[PDB]
Amino acid sequence: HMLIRKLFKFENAHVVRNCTSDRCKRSIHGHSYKVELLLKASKLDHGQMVYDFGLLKGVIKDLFDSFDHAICFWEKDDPQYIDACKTFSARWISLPVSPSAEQFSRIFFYLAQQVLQSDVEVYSVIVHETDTGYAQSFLEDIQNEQMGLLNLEGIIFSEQVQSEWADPNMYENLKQGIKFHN
Amino acid sequence: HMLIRKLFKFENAHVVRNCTSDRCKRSIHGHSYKVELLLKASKLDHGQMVYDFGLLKGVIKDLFDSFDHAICFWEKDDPQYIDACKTFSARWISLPVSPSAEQFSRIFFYLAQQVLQSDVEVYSVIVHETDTGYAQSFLEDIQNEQMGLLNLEGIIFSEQVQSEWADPNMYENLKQGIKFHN
Amino acid sequence: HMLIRKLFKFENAHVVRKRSIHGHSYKVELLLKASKLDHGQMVYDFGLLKGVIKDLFDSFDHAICFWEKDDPQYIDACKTFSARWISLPVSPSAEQFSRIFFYLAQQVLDVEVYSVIVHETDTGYAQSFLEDIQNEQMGLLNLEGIIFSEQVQSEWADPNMYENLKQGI
Amino acid sequence: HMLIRKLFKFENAHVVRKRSIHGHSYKVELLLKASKLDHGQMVYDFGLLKGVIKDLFDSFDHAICFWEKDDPQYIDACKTFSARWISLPVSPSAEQFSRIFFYLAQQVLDVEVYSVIVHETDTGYAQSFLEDIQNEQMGLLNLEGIIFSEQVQSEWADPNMYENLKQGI
Amino acid sequence: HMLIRKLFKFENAHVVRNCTSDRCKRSIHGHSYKVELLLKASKLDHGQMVYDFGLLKGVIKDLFDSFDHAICFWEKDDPQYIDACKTFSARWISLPVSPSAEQFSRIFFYLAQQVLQSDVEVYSVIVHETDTGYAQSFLEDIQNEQMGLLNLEGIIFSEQVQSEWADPNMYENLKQGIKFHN
Amino acid sequence: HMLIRKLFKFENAHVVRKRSIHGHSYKVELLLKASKLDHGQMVYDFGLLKGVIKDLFDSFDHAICFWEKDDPQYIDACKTFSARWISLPVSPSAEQFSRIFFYLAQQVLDVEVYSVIVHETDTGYAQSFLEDIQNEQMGLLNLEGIIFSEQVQSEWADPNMYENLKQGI
Amino acid sequence: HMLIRKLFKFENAHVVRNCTSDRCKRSIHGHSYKVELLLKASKLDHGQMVYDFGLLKGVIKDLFDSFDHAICFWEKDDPQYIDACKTFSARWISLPVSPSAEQFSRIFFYLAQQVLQSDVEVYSVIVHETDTGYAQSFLEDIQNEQMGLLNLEGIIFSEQVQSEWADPNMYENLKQGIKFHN
Amino acid sequence: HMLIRKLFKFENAHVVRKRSIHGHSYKVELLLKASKLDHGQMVYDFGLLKGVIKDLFDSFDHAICFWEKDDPQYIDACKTFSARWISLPVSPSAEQFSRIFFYLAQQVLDVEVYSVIVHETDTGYAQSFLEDIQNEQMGLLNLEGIIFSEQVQSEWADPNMYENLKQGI
Ligand SMILES: [Zn+2]
Ligand SMILES: [Zn+2]
Ligand SMILES: [Zn+2]
Ligand SMILES: [Zn+2]
Ligand SMILES: [Zn+2]
Ligand SMILES: [Zn+2]
Ligand SMILES: [Zn+2]
Ligand SMILES: [Zn+2]
Ligand SMILES: [Zn+2]
Ligand SMILES: [Zn+2]
Ligand SMILES: [Zn+2]
Ligand SMILES: [Zn+2]
Ligand SMILES: [Zn+2]
Ligand SMILES: [Zn+2]
Ligand SMILES: [Zn+2]
Ligand SMILES: [Zn+2]
Repeated sequence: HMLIRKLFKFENAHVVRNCTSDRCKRSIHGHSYKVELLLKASKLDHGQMVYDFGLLKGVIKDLFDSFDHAICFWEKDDPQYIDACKTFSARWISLPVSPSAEQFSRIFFYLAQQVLQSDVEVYSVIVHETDTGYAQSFLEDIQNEQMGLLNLEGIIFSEQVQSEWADPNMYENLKQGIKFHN
Repeated sequence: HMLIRKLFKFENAHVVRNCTSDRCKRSIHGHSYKVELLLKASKLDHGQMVYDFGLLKGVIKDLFDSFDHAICFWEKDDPQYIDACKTFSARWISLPVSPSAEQFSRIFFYLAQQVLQSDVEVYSVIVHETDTGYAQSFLEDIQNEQMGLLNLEGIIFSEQVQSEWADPNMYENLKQGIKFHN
Repeated sequence: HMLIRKLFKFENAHVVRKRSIHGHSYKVELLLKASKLDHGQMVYDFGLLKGVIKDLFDSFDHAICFWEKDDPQYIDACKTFSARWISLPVSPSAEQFSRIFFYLAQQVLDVEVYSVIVHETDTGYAQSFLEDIQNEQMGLLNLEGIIFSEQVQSEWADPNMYENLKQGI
Repeated sequence: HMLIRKLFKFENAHVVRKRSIHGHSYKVELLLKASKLDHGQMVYDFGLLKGVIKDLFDSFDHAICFWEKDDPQYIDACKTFSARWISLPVSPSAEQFSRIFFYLAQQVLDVEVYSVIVHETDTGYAQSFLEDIQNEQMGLLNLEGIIFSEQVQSEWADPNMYENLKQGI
Repeated sequence: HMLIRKLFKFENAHVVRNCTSDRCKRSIHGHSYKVELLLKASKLDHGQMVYDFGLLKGVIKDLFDSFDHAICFWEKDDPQYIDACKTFSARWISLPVSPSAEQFSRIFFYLAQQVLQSDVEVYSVIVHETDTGYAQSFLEDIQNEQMGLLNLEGIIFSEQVQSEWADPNMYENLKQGIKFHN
Repeated sequence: HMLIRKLFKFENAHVVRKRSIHGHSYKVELLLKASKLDHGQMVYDFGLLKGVIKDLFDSFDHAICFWEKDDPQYIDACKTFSARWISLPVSPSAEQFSRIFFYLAQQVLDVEVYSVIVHETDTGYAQSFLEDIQNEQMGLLNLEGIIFSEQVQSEWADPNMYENLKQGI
Repeated sequence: HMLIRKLFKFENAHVVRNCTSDRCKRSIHGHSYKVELLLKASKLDHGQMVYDFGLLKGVIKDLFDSFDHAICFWEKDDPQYIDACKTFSARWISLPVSPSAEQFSRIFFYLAQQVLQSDVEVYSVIVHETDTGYAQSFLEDIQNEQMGLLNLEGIIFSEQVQSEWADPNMYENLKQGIKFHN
Repeated sequence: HMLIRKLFKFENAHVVRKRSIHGHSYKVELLLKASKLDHGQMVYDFGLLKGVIKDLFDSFDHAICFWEKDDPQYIDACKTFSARWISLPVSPSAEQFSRIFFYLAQQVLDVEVYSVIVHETDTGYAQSFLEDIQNEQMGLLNLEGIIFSEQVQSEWADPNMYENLKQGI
């Protein structure tokens, strides 16, 4: 259709857990991330325009900034680690997948894809991970269950992450059918 | 065919009007824009060559520089706003669409497409909007009526915008059939 | 003798009395000198002190700017235009932005403001030092002659934080 | 009066007491002055002396950093979190990174350390000089108050090389 | 096949002649040019490897550097201009097309295409013209007679341009069948 | 002690007596010092004063440049070549461009010209200061020894504005 | 599938041998190289995730860093040269092809392709050679016998190159079937 | 007080006594000061004086470099390796490249060499000044202790031009 790119950035720490392999150690990854959101629009109606100081980018930015100065962990990580995570940072995000630049590109696609119910369609997300590389998601990657199924209830944002939202009920509104931009 | 890119830039303020949604506020957007004009040429005859200090780029640059240190508003905006716009800036442009980076890429495509009647064909326009992203138009986007139909009489340039043209009758010449480069 | 640079951007419209209207992307370098590194004057993102400084600096972003001493019936047309406006005690330019941003950051703050660089699109920059702030020939800066709008003040973390700053608190 | 710049990167998490957690890409410029260019003080990649300096500097990479004087039960949560940790004698920031990296490089080394620039993502930098290292107001730096973890020390070419440095050898 | 890009640069002045249109003026264009040579190789034999301090890139560089600190004019320009060109610069190149960034990309393609007789194939040339844009040639553009047919005898290099060649008979060797890299 | 940089580009051909012909993209940094910021000396795009400066600077763009003291029968061949020419009182180079652009901007203008940097393609730059303008060893600069062509003068906003500048007005 | 790029760099010297052509001289090439590894992943399981301070990138980095501050020569070079190579640098690599940016892109593809036996697939390698250009390998280039067949036993790493590996038996493990990440 | 920068690149291998072998892309900034701008000392591309300087600087490109005082039987292996070699009177590094390139450019040349910056890949740079050239502690530089090879000397515009420089001519 018509290609739109929108640029976001965030600063993050996240956990990669290990194998039971004897050489595989657990690691944490604080990096700078850059995010290209790639949209295709068949229609530039006002309700799905994306621009600063408007509502719809306001929600996408608020979800995307949730990962900024937050830590991300897997749901199925060991609960001693997860409890040390929540002590570590009051900004924490619980993910249904192990956090990576790879899965961030799937997660940010899905979050933007869910927000765009309010034509305008998420085409792709590229997440650049510092100077070491990028991951690019497409639509097939989102519905890939071998990659790990993404539902809105599988991403759990912290209270303090919700504390900085413009609307505190933003994410719960999209868990229901509640249509965003009248 | 053969790909030509030509680079333009302009500095602009424009209006995005709001919904009747209770949270949707009106916003103004002063930014730096960069413009990639993408041409395909089957023939490098002199009359549709594009180069500095020649006539045909002279007209495309003059139309493109119309948006520089100008304000852009929608035709169907509220007339108190539109009259405040014309008081605000003697460089003003009235648009048949709400101004955005998205619609600039359609508008600049169409303006360049209309100028190239004087082979050489506008392929695409990319408008980069400061560091926050870009919109890319193709030919399907121009004739999309859901995006908003573009005619030459729907873009109204200010007197003071016309004041800086190399030819004051440039735009009126293209409203008629008047063929540009003999 | 610690040099700290902190980096800001904003996207602004403003006026100069042809009278001319200026929509540009801006970049700010805020240059600080430090000799304590005590926590109350620390500049870092998700704490408090840079939160004041970034709120005052992002106040200029998607707002228009005008002179006080511009003609009144264009000042209404400035603030009919959108509810993000800042009234300025000098005529807004990138030269005057570098003085104003220096003055705002200095009033917030042993961290002192050494210099402010404001880049205006690709056409260059202005760099204020402290001596530029102390000219009445460049236009004297006090706090109350900068007036932010009601909806500029809406976006701030504390909406009262400018009105605090003009008092002791 | 030879200026040498050597360039380093690292990817770090750290803490500041809202208390806030900071994951950033960092860049280091290490600025040296030289007047001998004798081989034992030479800084070059696959030899020895920059091998000490890069090992100490890459120690900060995919590790977390915390204060000594942070609360103990969050310090356990800092080092439950991963086995790459560094205990620091000041509260970690990019300002304090520029002092610490200066101090580590100076202790390694006629090459002396002139300045260290540490860039924190795209939000700017801090630049230490020697006078910044000699403030107790900024937090006094000795070698033993920096504690690297057991697995930070694992990655080094000699794992003993810090414990050598605190002695004469 | 396998994509190879090789980067060249040159500094040039050239003539664009005008119409008999009353507003169309003659112009000269001194610019910095950057050149991407795009090769596809099915075979990395030694004789058509391209690398510094080898023979085959040596010839391609020598032809490409012919345009550096040279002036380019059209063959069919007015002979008073052409004679003023040869007085102006002892480095001059006579071209069978009007010189432009557009035609440079065709000319450099053709020159590299002719040199690669000595598998390895010119895919494309991109000529970037200062900060104002680029032209990209493909193989269809070379054999386009509407763009202007390119033969080796239609490009005439100056004596002083030939003076800087590693081999003075390089270009005459390729006018014959003389195979380059034994 | 306000530093202002304004940025310009131009695309030029010129001559040096092998005699050699030079077609390059150029970038100009114009460095100004300011202590008034009064409106008549203000440098900004769509007003007036930078309109003089950019017209004189864009005069060099898609024009050829030659020495006065070049041989006459190549000077005709210089201005047979195109009607955009500038006669120069020194032999044109990027070194002499930085002096000439300094001199033109100084004659236009409390803003004074501090320095001019002219970058010649990717091969480097020349940076004039005021002391470079005051050498007869570098070639003395007066206004009338720079001669713009008839069609260089055609493109200007006022075509008379150079001939104004040589007088008081 | 899903595109992953991972960035590597190395600093290298290598030999290009000559023809029996009278003008073809032997040359050595010390350069800075930048390496884009392009992966396609159908599955982000832990065992073929690529990330710093994990095992699988650890091996790919260790093989890639083998070329850093090493010299590369052809197996079929003259043995006086090869023996002068091994005297010259205790970090040396013997290659079954003549070393170039072109063949590095094939070699690095193949090495990464062999390491990914432990879904995740090497798509492409781009090797940028200083500021002068790049070579891009795809899968067809690897199995091209006209380009020169790549087997693990044809790349011989020096003892001192092996000395810096995290595992000294890494390369021998992949010569056997020994599966890497349990 | 004219600053001129001219920019050069070269792609080099060299040795340091693990003994380590170094293949890097290099960038050179040559910084000059000027007060005459007379034509015989002019630095510009397709004339003569930069032709000497670029030939001497491109001599380092796709050549190996070694110490004089390296062991002989590795010096044969250095110049068995290719016929582009340069014998150096100091051990080659980017620090010593900045001194050598300074010394070569100074000997060629009122233009004097102010400084030379040599950047070694992405790991940083060394910047020589004149005082660095006048240390015997850094290794004294004379012209004859730099020996270019027979085929390095082959590529030059005059192959004799170094052997001219060591004499008066
Ligand atoms: Zn594992
Ligand atoms: Zn990581
Ligand atoms: Zn709305
Ligand atoms: Zn905006
Ligand atoms: Zn005025
Ligand atoms: Zn403006
Ligand atoms: Zn606090
Ligand atoms: Zn932070
Ligand atoms: Zn014409
Ligand atoms: Zn041009
Ligand atoms: Zn001469
Ligand atoms: Zn030149
Ligand atoms: Zn050969
Ligand atoms: Zn090479
Ligand atoms: Zn040693
Ligand atoms: Zn090295």
